[PDB]
Amino acid sequence: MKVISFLNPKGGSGKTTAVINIATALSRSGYNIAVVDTDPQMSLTNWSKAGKAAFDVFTAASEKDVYGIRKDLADYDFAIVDGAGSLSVITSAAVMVSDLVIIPVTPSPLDFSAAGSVVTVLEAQAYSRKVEARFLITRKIEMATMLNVLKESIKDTGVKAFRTAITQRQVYVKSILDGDSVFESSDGAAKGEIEILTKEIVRIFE
Ligand SMILES: Nc1ncnc2c1ncn2[C@@H]1O[C@H](COP(=O)(O)OP(=O)(O)O)[C@@H](O)[C@H]1O
Ligand SMILES: [Mg+2]
Repeated sequence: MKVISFLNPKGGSGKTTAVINIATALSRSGYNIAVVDTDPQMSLTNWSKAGKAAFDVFTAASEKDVYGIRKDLADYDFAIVDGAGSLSVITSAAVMVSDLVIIPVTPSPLDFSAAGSVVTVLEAQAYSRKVEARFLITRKIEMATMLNVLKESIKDTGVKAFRTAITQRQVYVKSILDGDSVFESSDGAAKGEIEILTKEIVRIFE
């Protein structure tokens, strides 16, 4: 089993949106997926109350639930962790049990510092214990042609970003409100980037 966490204390960085759609993409590909919500607000948990998730959902009530992830979800192929809104104990717990940490970050030059705070935690571990990490660019508006500012900031951390960025689309907002994913919509563009993005994630473990 492999553990993937989507971490960034910054609210609205796209963690939950990414988790739902990527978890769905993985399930569609034949993987056995479990998603663990560690957010006190339980956005993902509530979303799953509609009962339309193509994967199993779990709600971490404390850091202890995150520690036992490798034992409790050993039967799954991937356990995907949806992050919280602060660099608390629950966040550190997520880092420690992860095989891969994905840092959703938008092109906002003012909000990059939040994503960088997660890198600081990751960079604290020894090389022999270093967790694999990637930036995932999210909420990128369609008219964006070249994000050199974001590129420089990312380059400065040393952590690589996925090639595929999650674009800003209302379908991402509507689907979650209906308790579904983009794979239940008619937006073929949204489904496309999520599919290619997922392939990149998989390739990391293959
Ligand atoms: N790719 C996107 N396209 C359009 N709106 C988005 C996108 N990602 C996030 N949002 C909007 O911003 C909110 C924050 O996303 P959410 O996944 O809950 O973030 P985190 O999980 O960062 O708090 C959503 O409820 C939605 O309104
Ligand atoms: Mg969230």
